[PDB]
Formats: sequence, C-alpha cells, structure tokens
Amino acid sequence: GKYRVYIDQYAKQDYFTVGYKGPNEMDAGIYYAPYVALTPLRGSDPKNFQPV
Amino acid sequence: IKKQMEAGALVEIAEGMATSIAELQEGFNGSTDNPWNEMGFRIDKQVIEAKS
Repeated sequence: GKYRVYIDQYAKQDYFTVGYKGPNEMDAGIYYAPYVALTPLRGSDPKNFQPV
Repeated sequence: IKKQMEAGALVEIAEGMATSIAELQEGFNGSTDNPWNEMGFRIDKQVIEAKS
C-alpha cells in the first residue's frame, strides 16, 4: 500500500530507516540542488605532450 | 682513444631510450629532471665589394 523500499548496499549492521517525502518538491527534509552537470575538460601539457 | 678502439677495449654504440624512461619526459608522473633534446637552425649573411 503505502511505503517504498530502497536497499542500502553498504549498510553497516542491520538498520532500517523511515522517512517522509511530500508531493511538492519543497517538503523533503533535505534538498539536493544540482548546479552544473559533469563538465568535461581535455588538454595536453606541452612539456610532455601526454594527454590529460 | 683511437688506439684503444682498435684493441677492442672501446667500441662505438648507438642505443635507444627505454620505454619506461621515455614516456615520462619533462613532467608527467612525479618526474623531476629529464629535459628533452631539441634542435634549431641559424642563418647568416656574407658581404663582398668590387674593385677597379
């Protein structure tokens, strides 16, 4: 009926955690705000020409 | 020196660079002192005057 279950892969001993999450995004208890995604960068130092 | 070479004590050699000391040249993984070898070119003039 109600709850949704997520398994903790790297659990310490045996804990189970219950929490709330409202439909509105603001009712969380913890906010994860991403600003910019992975920005790739490439280059090569001329002293050795080895790609980085 | 030329006398020594004929006796076989000294013999001319031409070797490559080890592929573990060649990849890291002038930087890269924790290297300290390994400069590259470079080349170049110079160009100069020469004057001349006529007589009678």
